Amino acid sequence: PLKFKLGPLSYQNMAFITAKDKYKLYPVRIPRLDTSKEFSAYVSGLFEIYRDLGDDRVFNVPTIGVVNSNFAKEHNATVNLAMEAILNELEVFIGRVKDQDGRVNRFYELEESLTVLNCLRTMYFILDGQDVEENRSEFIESLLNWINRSDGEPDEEYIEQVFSVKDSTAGKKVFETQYFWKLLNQLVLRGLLSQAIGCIERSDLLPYLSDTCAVSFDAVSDSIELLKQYPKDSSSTFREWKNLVLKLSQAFGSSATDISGELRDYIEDFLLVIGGNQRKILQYSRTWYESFCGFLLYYIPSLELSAEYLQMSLEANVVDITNDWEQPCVDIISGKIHSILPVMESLDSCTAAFTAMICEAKGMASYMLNSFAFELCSLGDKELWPVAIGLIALSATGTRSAKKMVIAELLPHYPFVTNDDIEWMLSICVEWRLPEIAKEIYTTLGNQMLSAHNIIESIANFSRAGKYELVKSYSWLLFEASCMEGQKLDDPVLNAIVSKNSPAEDDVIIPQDILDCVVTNSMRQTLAPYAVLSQFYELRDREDWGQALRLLLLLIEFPYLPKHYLVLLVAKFLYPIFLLDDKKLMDEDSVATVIEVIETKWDDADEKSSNLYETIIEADKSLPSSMATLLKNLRKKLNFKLCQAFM
Amino acid sequence: MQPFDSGHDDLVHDVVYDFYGRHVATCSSDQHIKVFKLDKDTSNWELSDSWRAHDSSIVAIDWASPEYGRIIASASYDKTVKLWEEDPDQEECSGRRWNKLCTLNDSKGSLYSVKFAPAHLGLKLACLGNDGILRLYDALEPSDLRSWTLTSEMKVLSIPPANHLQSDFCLSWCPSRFSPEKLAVSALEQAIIYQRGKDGKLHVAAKLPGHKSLIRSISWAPSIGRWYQLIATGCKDGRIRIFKITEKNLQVELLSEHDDHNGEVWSVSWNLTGTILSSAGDDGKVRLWKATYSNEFKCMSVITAQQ
Repeated sequence: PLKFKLGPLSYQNMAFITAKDKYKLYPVRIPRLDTSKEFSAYVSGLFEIYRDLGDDRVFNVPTIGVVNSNFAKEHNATVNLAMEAILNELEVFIGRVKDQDGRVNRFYELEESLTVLNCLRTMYFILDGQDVEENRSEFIESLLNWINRSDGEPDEEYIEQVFSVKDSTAGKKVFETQYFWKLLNQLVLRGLLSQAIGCIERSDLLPYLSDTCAVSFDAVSDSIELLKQYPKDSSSTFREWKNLVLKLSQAFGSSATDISGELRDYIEDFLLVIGGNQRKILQYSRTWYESFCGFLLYYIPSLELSAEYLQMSLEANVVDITNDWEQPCVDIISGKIHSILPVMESLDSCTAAFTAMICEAKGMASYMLNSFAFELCSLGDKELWPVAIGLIALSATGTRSAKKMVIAELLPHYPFVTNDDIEWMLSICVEWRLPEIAKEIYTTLGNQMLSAHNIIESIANFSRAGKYELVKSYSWLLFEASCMEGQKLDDPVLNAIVSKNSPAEDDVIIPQDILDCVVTNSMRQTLAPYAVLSQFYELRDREDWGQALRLLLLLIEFPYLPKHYLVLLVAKFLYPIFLLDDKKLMDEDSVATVIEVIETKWDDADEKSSNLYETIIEADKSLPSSMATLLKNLRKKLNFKLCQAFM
Repeated sequence: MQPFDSGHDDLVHDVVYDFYGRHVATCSSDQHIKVFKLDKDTSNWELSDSWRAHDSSIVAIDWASPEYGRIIASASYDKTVKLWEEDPDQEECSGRRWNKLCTLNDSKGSLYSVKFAPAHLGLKLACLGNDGILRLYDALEPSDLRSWTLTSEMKVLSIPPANHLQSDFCLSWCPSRFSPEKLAVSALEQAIIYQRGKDGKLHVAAKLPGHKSLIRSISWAPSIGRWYQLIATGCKDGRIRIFKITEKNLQVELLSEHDDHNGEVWSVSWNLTGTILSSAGDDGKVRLWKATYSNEFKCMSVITAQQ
């Protein structure tokens, strides 16, 4: 029975019931979308970085020819630094999130995202896509740092729990039983070398013996010495390494130590069996990274054939899922539903689209930036509008040769109701070379201002487009209204026309206290007939009868002012003020010219003039009934004016 | 968020966002349209105004774009579309801010639908009634909302709608003017795509096949991601059918067809970014569908509510 309506909004959909007594409406969101300031600020950090990345990080071939050695360095460098920077903006988002409540669940979903990034990092943005065994320093340190943040196993909590177990074998301490060496060997396998040295120290291992007779120390010293030395460069590097890593156990097994039959037996056996046989390394791997590192570093033991070996190791016994490509997918599926759906089908596997993507490439992140951003625009989150155009301008997307018809559709569809929204529309119109849509925008804006009760913003809006016909129609609207009073209607109009382009008048413009535009606005050209009406009013107040009459006639004669504003200007202004006029002397020329205009333009009927006549009467009647009542009476006052010039 | 009562005393026939989606209007058998403006603060729809916009049951209401100002067309069983413009400086909470632009007595049967044309195709509105006459109205000017001429009529249904042929009947347009002007119209089992010729008389340009049951909703997707079209139909047999119509006159192809509601899909409604279809159907659950990179729509999420 339920019906659902999906608007443009992306966070505020509506479900409803078509049934009586079911008049309750339930707001429905789309999960995994946030309109938060934390989210747009995250996006803002990613946007600068994403743009600057160029065509790099999509795996291009690094040329080292004459075209162009320098490109190789540029490509490897940019992508690597961009990774570091992406992780820090990512920390900042995540940090905000695990400090708020009900985002206890979200906090956990973001620790997983870090894990996939850590595995990716270790291989290509640490090593630099070089050799497997390039950097050692940066590999260990980054991994350890990450496991600390991506995963929650404190060097403290983890190893307390492990030391608290020591019972159930012997009553003797943790280091005299299996519990400690199982961990110690694990820490070494996960490349958590720093923690591992510390674990020996904490356990109280060092007082407990103080004897030994180990020979393997001296050996390893002198070997590495001669080794690293090179008496002229010796091939003995790999050969010696291989021998050393293996031979350790057997020497320990003979060396005298005064310790119990627990400790000794365990350590000997353990150490041997583990780092001796391919299977036993994997047997004690409780994670993919342990197995993955373990073979390269600790088995046969420098970068040679460690390839084939690691492959085979894995292929034989499967190891625990971590967070890799397919691994969180395999984790997730058994789990809750909402995940598993969008999760699957995003790996380049049994598809043609992602095959097509990397073959041409050798910009998914860019697409995501241009995808998410647009989705938010269609909700009204103005913050991502700068982001959108910005990625387009540099590290451009779209073609200005066929995606012009699609992009065109987006400009009007998206809710524009700030400034940033408005600036984005114009910005895109210049860039793709379609000025005509920007002119349509300005028309569309005037049409909003007309029904929102802004008879100022509307005029300005239309003015921008430069079409004389529309500006004139609003001036006339307004010119007509201000004819029922002997001043210009309200005061900001008034002010602005009379202050001219000089600082004249102290009268502040608009409801603002600003003097700023009281030194600008000289109503001229299009606004010139409108300007002259307001000025005719100033002239009565500054007691001119002569120049006053003159301005009023000038407008009456103008053939581009309406004809229906005849009976209106003369009825309100010329008809009462009959005396003042009568005093003055009028010649044959002025009389005859005024007369032609009355003969042609005066109306005894018509739309505008019938309506305007009804209101004149209501204000203060000049004529009782009939417009051209006036003509007869007027001519009398006119005979007198004519007679008085002539005597 | 949270449950809210609209305050309509009869049942809600429609929920329609603005084009900018800043308003929701609901219409009911209680003779009112209630228009709510979105308070983001509570993420609830707070009552702006309520007025009787006809002297009968209001069953189709639709917003026009706030690009010419806010216009309301509303369809009633009293035979008239009544056109209304929102004034902010007119009173709210009284029904004094909707001034009647017109009454169109150009509808000879009782209306069941009136639906606006998208911004991009011009300001036009289509009608359908219970005399089975598709009405094409063109405003004479986009700034004169007080007259609309009947420019075309096409006799859709073979038998007119009567007290048992009564079903949801829907009018949807083509958001692209970079595609020839059209409007898809679903009436019973047939969905017939009408197109404006160069003669100013509408012709049948295409028929949508593969409608095994009644179409309870038809919704034309804005062409975004691509410049081709997609039309989704919700049908009574739990089928979401998304057919793709390519422009080369029109070619018909299927994109995908899948059925998952399994009772009847009552509504299909596309987002305005034309990439997420949400459909609801019998069983009370709303399925939210997003395209894969195998280029087909799949159910990413299931929301269950009340019946």
